[PDB]
Amino acid sequence: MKFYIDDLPVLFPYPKIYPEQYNYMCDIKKTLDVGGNSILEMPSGTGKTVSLLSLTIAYQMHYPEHRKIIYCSRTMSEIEKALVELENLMDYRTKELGYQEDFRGLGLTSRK
Amino acid sequence: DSLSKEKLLTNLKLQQSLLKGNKVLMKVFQETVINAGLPPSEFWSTRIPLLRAFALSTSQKVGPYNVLSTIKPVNKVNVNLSREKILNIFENYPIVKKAYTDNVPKNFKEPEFWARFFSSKLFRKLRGEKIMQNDRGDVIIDRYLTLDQEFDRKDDDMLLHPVKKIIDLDGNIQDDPVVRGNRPDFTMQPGVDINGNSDGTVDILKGMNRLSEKMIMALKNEYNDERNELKIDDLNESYKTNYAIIHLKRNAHEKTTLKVSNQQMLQQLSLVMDNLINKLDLNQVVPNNEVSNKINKRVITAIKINAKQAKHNLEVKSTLPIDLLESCRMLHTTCCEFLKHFYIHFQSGEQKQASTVKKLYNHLKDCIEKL
Amino acid sequence: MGILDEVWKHKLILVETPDAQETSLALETYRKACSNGRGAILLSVARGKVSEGIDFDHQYGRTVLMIGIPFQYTESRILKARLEFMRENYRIRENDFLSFDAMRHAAQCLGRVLRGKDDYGVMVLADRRFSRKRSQLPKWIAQGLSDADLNLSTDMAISNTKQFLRTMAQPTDPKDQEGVSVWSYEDLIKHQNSRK
Amino acid sequence: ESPSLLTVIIEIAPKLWTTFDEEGNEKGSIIKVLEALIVFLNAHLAFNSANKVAVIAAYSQGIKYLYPESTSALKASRSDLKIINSDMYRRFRNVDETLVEEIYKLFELEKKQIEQNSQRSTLAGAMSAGLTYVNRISKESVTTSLKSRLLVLTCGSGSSKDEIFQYIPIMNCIFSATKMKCPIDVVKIGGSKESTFLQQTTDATNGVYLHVESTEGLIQYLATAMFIDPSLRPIIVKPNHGSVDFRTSCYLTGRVVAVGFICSVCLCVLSIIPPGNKCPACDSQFDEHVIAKLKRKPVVPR
Amino acid sequence: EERENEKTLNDYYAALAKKQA
Amino acid sequence: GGYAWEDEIKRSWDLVKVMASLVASIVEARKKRTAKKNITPYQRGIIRSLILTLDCSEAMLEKDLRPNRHAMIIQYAIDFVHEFFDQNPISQMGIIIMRNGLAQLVSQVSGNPQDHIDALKSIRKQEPKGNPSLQNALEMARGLLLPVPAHCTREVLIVFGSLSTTDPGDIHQTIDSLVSEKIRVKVLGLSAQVAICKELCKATNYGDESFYKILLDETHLKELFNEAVTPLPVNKINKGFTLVKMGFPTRIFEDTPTFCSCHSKLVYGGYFCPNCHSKVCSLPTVCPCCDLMLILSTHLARSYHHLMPLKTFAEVPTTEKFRSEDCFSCQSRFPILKNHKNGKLLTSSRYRCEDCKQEFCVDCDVFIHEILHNCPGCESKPV
Ligand SMILES: [Zn+2]
Ligand SMILES: [Zn+2]
Ligand SMILES: [Zn+2]
Ligand SMILES: [Zn+2]
Ligand SMILES: [Zn+2]
Repeated sequence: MKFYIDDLPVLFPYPKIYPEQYNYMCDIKKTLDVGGNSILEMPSGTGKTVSLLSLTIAYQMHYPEHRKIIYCSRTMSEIEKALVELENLMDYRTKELGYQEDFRGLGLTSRK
Repeated sequence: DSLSKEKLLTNLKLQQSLLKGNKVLMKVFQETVINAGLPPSEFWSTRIPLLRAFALSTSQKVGPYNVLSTIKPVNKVNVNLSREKILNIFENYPIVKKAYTDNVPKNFKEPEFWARFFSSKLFRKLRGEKIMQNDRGDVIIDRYLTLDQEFDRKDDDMLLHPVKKIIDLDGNIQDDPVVRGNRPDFTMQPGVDINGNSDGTVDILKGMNRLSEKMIMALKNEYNDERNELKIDDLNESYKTNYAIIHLKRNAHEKTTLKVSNQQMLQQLSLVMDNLINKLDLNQVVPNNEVSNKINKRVITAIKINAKQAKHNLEVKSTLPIDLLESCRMLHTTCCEFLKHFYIHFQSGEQKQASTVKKLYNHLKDCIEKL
Repeated sequence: MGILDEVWKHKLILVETPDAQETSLALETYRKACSNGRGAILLSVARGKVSEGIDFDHQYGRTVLMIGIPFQYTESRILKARLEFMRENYRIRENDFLSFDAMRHAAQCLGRVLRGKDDYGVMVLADRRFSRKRSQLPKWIAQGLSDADLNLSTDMAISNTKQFLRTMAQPTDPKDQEGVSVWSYEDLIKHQNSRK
Repeated sequence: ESPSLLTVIIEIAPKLWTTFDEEGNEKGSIIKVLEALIVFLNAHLAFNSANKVAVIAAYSQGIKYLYPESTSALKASRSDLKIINSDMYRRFRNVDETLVEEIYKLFELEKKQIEQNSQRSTLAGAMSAGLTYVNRISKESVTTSLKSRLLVLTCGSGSSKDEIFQYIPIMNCIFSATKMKCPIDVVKIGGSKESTFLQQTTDATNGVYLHVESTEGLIQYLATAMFIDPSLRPIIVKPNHGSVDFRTSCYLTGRVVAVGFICSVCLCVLSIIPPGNKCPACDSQFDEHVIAKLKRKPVVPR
Repeated sequence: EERENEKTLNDYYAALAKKQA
Repeated sequence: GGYAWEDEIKRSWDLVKVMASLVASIVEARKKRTAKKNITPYQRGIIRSLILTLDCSEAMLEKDLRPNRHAMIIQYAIDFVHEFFDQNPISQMGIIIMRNGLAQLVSQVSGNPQDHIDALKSIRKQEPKGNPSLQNALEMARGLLLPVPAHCTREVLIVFGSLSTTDPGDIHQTIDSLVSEKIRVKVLGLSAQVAICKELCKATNYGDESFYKILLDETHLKELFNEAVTPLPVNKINKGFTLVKMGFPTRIFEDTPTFCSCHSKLVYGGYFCPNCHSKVCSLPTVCPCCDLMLILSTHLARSYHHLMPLKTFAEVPTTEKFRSEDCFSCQSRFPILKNHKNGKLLTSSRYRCEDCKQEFCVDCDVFIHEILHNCPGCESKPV
């Protein structure tokens, strides 16, 4: 679906959302507005990674600053999982908007 | 595959084994296929499900399991070794099969071979118990330890395949190749002896991991996914049932092989009204001694008919002697078999088998003459 | 002592090898066994390679069984030096930091069992000293942890596990989960209007 | 041995009884049927002290309970009319008086509403109501181990033919009566000898079917053939002659069905494959391959 | 008898094997 | 540092401290009625071929169910056989058990419930032991359902007692073969939810996850076995709509016994087939002489309520004007039903029908929707 947080349109790649996901997106957006460091403990099970990806991509594409995103995880499998969720999110965004916008999202690992 | 109808029809040995196993099929197979000349393919075409049941009764096998772990002793200790059990050792440990093949028809026999193997160190190492040097083992079987390690390396050769990046822990640790932090303390490495060599505790972990991988890989025989596996099924739409709905028309045709007026209907109704008001003489129900006789005659004829019908209704006893009884029973059995085959070939509606239809009609005429 | 003999009767045993290739094949075999229903147990270290990154959702999870608190070896020189640096730099105590590190490793082990609110699984912690560390758990795990389960024994923990699995093997009510645990677009709009 | 509930489903249709009176020489056969039923119900109440009687009349515009009367009328009332004499047994006499007063009220009501003519018979609904009453008394169980028995007094009179729409409710009544072990007896007072649906009802619910032509002497029929209490059903044979074949009617031709074809979806019965390659009752398109497999002719050499 | 009817099965199997032969 | 005895007494009598209960019951009753409101004439496959697969391994030796799992599953399966052949006469069924790592057939696929009753009684004596094999059970179920005609639906009901299965090979290949052969699998599990059974039910029922059932109590297990006898609603993509050629045999009456054509034994009565005039013993069975299905009109009519069901009776409003003081087909009183002092006619026991607008009591509401399948008001309505 597609909803609004303040003036920011957020495209969630699922027809349904969790209340923890929505309050999570609200806290991340107000942190991005104030401009400081935040510490967040989402419960596991809920879509923490997809909430991060959805809100941050929406913020980057809607706000005129167009800030880049550095997603740092602890494990190369988790970079893979975040990348897969990012493909799902951007495929949903392409399907909703009718076009594939100018977007570059890449994961980085070693030569091995 | 081998479960198809033509394979079950052409499988002569399986038909013969089911026929030996079954006893009531003697009295059907014996005088129809042999004495009466019915084709065996025609006989088994109607009994394909019985053939398939006897096929699947023996074709299926018990799945793999840690049979050496199920085997435990119970001074004298005794263990029970069935054929399916020792065959389970045979597939789950091919090294024991290689030990069987070159030893049991050449040098020494099965029970003393199994005693040597169960007293050897190879049984302990395959079971996963930690091997120590003070045990004797067995001199004949312990020479296969190096061969079993060679087979373990060979098993690791086709077990080792690249995995997905979701579970690629080697990629997870090689993501930083030049990381050179503190070496973790001795609780994080495998245990070591006094000389620093490995104590063999990791070897039994490798053995049980390889055992489980072998069990799972034995299931894999002739007998975009990352998006699906990371998708949250709870957040998606609930499943919508696509069951068909039917609307039935009740306008059926009427069954096929003096309209009274409202005025006379009201007249008859008012007649009933006054006849109910004036007097309802219940003593008028008594018949006039002739219609009651006719009614009782009709009722007792119906009772006699129903009593003769349902006086009598495991088969019931017969006035025939027993020899003629099974003679008539087997003749009726081949009657019904020939009739069934004739009707199947008659209603198949294929011109290519009209010769078989004619042969079955001649069989039916000979059956009539035999009756 | 023969415990694995009747472990093998129900589940296939897979152990986290220090070699990462063999650990990855063991993990793949574990997931395959969980998928096809043979039943599988994965014995891993709470501070090892499996405990980070790897998830156990739905059939791959269903039970996280913690042998003890994953405490680091306290007599190691580097850990004692780090603990002393914490003491005279950020006023973090010896036992407080040790419990924090061990309980966060336990928490990251417990958090791998869930993906989605339809997912379920028990988290059993087999040690005397978890009973005092209910407050050091994450907030959602502490909310799920009742006060009657702080000092459980093995048999009644087994009975509670059986009751839990039988209870959520049943289909949940869509009317019960319509607008309190997961929101639709109209539910989100109503919540936003109630907030403003 | 054990008391029983005798539920009489009587089909008092003015149209059918007027046609019966016009076919016969006598007039007012409703009175003869009603008084034979009254004596038969007195006989059933005389069989055992604790046994019970229910009567449901299926008239043109629905059904109505005859004994016992409606509880609204019980609360409102009592104008004891003198149709039945008061010197007889009182335990029969209240039953008989309630029955005849409800007969009078029903006839007065449909004399008031006589103008509306309906083609919809309510015999199946009345039998369903009788089965619900049987279930009600069995579940209440104020008298322990109560048996039950349905007696259907219908009339054909050679005017109304077989009704297709009644087939499903009568079949459902058969299944419910077989589940509750309640026999369904049918007395058909008319000219048409065969009534296939009620014949199947009796033969499947272990009842007695009796077709009669004259209303005179009906009490002997009722007291001889219809007086089988379900205590003595397995030891008393039934006079139900003319065994029914348990066949059905084709949907689009109407004839009795030999070896035939039914729809696999809505289970409608067709003696021929329907035109248009579509189910008539079900509106399902049928596969040309398998219906050609049906249309194949048998094989024989030249 | 079981011995003689198994002999008839053996004879029929031999006849069938001759039929393929 | 104390002991368990030196502390305070429990005071168990003191721990317990002591009208709207009709309201608290009727809100649950209304929730149950809401759960039954979803009524729709779904098309259901009447001619069924059911494979009852029963776990008979070491997991049925558990005494969590009285007296043990194997004995009461066999007894409940006997009751299920009787109910299934009562409500679905035309349908056929076979019985497979899971024992000692292999699937064992105990009765072939046939339309006679007495053979299945005898087979279940025979298996009731034997002692359950071994390791279950879902793949072997499904493979023999696929073999049994292979000669089933296309019009006849193919269903496998698995009463699974264990939590793990030991398979000789890949079970996903067997599940794919079941989906290709159009076999629908419903599993009544006993202990917990197994993912292979859930995925098998989902794949065989086209994404429907409601066909994997796990019991709660003995009453819920009985309710599951009672739910398993209704015909399954078919999916819209199925195009197997055909006529089935069958005849209605004639009940022969004879005072002389004759040889039956199905078992070759002396039987007095029987049914003559309309096509070939061969006699059969019981119905409904396929004719053993001309491969024609022989049923009765009652056998056809036992499923018309599954074809068109009765719409549920509506709870009457309390403030609505009441038409009658007594039931329609039952004429029992509707009482005052004052749940509390000012309740008045709250939650009146009348159940108005949607079509005829006739009120019914609770006993008639249950009876017309369960044992009967027709509305006396709807038939008393003179359309
Ligand atoms: Zn149809
Ligand atoms: Zn027979
Ligand atoms: Zn026939
Ligand atoms: Zn009622
Ligand atoms: Zn109605």
